[PDB]
Amino acid sequence: RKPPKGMFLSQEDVEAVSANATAATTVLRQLDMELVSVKRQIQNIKQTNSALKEKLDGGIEPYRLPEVIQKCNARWTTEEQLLAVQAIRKYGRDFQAISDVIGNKSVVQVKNFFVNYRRRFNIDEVLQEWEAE
Amino acid sequence: PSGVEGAAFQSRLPHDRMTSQEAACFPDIISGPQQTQKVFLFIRNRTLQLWLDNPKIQLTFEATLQQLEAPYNSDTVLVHRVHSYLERHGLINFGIYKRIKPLPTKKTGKVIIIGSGVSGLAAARQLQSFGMDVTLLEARDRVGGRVATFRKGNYVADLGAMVVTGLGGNPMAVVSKQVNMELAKIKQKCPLYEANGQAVPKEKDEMVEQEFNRLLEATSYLSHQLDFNVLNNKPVSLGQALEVVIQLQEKHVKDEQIEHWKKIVKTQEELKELLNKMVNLKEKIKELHQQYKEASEVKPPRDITAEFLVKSKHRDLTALCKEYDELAETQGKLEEKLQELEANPPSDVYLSSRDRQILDWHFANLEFANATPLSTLSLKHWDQDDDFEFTGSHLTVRNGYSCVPVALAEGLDIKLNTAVRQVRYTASGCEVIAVNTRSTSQTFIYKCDAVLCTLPLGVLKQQPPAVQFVPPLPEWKTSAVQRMGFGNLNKVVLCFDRVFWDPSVNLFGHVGSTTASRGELFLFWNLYKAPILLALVAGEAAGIMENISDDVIVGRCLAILKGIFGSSAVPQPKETVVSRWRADPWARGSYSYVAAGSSGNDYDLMAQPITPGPSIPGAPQPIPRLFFAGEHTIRNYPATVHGALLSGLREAGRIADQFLGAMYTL
Ligand SMILES: Cc1cc2nc3c(=O)[nH]c(=O)nc-3n(C[C@H](O)[C@H](O)[C@H](O)COP(=O)(O)OP(=O)(O)OC[C@H]3O[C@@H](n4cnc5c(N)ncnc54)[C@H](O)[C@@H]3O)c2cc1C
Ligand SMILES: [Cl-]
Ligand SMILES: [Cl-]
Ligand SMILES: [N+]
Repeated sequence: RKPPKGMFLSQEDVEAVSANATAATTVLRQLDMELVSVKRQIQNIKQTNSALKEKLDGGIEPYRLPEVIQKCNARWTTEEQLLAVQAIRKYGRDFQAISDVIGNKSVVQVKNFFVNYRRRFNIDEVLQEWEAE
Repeated sequence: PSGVEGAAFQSRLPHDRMTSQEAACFPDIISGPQQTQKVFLFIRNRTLQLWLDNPKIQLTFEATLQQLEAPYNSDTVLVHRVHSYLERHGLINFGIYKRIKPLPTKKTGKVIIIGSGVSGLAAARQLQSFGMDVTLLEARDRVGGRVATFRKGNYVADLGAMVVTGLGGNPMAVVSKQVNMELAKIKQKCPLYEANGQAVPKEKDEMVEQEFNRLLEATSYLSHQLDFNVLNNKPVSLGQALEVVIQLQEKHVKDEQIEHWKKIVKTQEELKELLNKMVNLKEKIKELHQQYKEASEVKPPRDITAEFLVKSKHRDLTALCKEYDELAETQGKLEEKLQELEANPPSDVYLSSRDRQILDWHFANLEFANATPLSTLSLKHWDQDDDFEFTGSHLTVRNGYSCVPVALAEGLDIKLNTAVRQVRYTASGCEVIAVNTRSTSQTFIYKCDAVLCTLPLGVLKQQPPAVQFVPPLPEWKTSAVQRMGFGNLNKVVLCFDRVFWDPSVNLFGHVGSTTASRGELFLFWNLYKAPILLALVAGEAAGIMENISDDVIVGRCLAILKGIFGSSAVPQPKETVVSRWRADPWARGSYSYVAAGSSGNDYDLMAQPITPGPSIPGAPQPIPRLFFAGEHTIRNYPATVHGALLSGLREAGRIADQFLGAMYTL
């Protein structure tokens, strides 16, 4: 029912190798060529990747900023409100970003702000304005 | 297998079942109740046991009946029938044994046997035993035919048959108890030495042999599952199949190499895309930092938009730096996934040049076994007789195989140096025309009731013919003759005055440089009492070497040996003999093989007797007159000594049945 383990023999392949007197030689050469074709394709990409790596030399170390570690506060100071309003204008409903920007207000506190100051800060007008971009 | 069951097995019979031949002679029994069949089988097995227990004396009906116990010894006709049946078919009382009942003084019928090889000799002994007048015509100046032994001083070496392939079920086992045969086991260890003279490590040897077996198994799959048995209206040969299988394995090695390097590019490409993202992201980060730095220049106190700008740019910068760290994490994964693939390549080749040479040694070995190049063997039937192999270890005849035919010749009427030229067979008898090989003009005429032809297949193929049949043989027979293969293999006997080789090693191989020459002196045998080495020439090399002088052949042998054991160790041989079976006009080859386009059915056709037409218009259908025996006429055991012996036993029984009548069939 089966070839020995590791031995490969398909109806399709036998036909190909026995189609003519030199069918086998043709099959094997066309494969030798596909191989060279793939190897040069490898060296090519290797060469390109090597150049791209050379551009990332140094990584992003000189561009990193210290972290602004500050505890989360309950009350909203005028400064914070104004930061929020602008944050909403730039980010929209990305509460994480808005929280990060304000620095001392958690995600929930920000979500709440959206409801509590909805009328006073024309949050509806601001959101529709973020949508225009 | 022991007891009465052992006897059946030793006679190549199923112990619990009646054969087709037995059905024909005992139709009453095989068509009757199971119980009676069991009685018959026991009588048959037991009769065989008595004979096998002591093959040195004639087993008579009286002797048989006396040694049987109740209730079997009560049906005397059934016992007598079984006995005559076995005797007639050569299953008992064959070979050389002391005769109890003397031979009938006046004989019945005349039979001429062409050839005195084992098949001819075995048939003659039988016919003589049955009471017929028998004469053998032999072309050579000796008996034995393809069983030929070289004898000079103490040197003894077989140029023909040499191996007894297991005693389990082999009729030669009986012969070996009757004749002074000195059987010696053949140790199977066989080191191989490459052309450079250095030995092949255990590891290679085993790996290559396993592959060789795997490739044979593969051709069998190609035959029974893909039905690859006809290519361009031509029957496929074993050779062709192997070439296809090997090419497919080479293809697979390249298919795997391709898929391996394609996984590298795919990954290598994913890396490119990731690096591109990283480079663009680094630009954005570079830019944002600059903007953040500029925003930080507007020093406080500053309005809330200025503060927003600083805080906003800060957040955007951190977010992007987080994206970069994630991509850098992915870069390390892809980079290592590449060092992994680069380190795990698939195989470079299916078989190296060295591996191929060692593999060719195995093919040469198969070419030797079948006495023919692999490109001539039928893919479908080359191994049609594998299921009939005997059990036990292979042996060699230490005192020379010729001891068998020489012994079988005792008491027979043999005309040596008598070459048959023409065989005439008619409705009332035959006439054989032969000449004296020492002076061809001298002619002999032999008239007889029947002719048993044991001419080798090689001779039967001779064109134009060496022996003319009048009337010509029919097409069904001649076509079988044309279709069957008739191989060749040769031996080079090297007689030395000392032992420079390993005495505990029975055989060793020489691995050729090219496929073309794989069979050239590929194997050496160390086998007799004297210091002798026997070299084999197989496959395509057999035919070609026949055109090379002994000196050049021997020179090559010595060169090989010097390369293995050292230049100073190998002396000049004291005596050398080189066989040339193809050129031998009385053989024209070594033995038959199942050629591509042939099948086991051709062996049956070779076996069918010929019946001449009537001499007189309207006269009844004659008796068969021309019979055939020989190695090429026995489907289950062709190309062997036991096969030839069995073929003779068969024809003797058929001839005797035809001309003496059968009293056991009623
Ligand atoms: C080199 C070699 C190695 C072998 N190895 C083995 C082996 O290891 N083990 C094994 O079991 N078998 C082996 N065989 C096969 C074995 O030798 C034969 O199968 C068997 O001996 C042949 O028996 P035969 O009676 O059919 O033919 P033969 O022995 O050939 O008998 C035919 C006879 O007819 C004679 N003859 C030919 N033409 C004429 C004519 N015109 N007129 C009168 N007579 C004629 C011949 O001289 C010959 O004597 C080997 C054969 C050879 C050649
Ligand atoms: Cl010879
Ligand atoms: Cl010879
Ligand atoms: N071997």
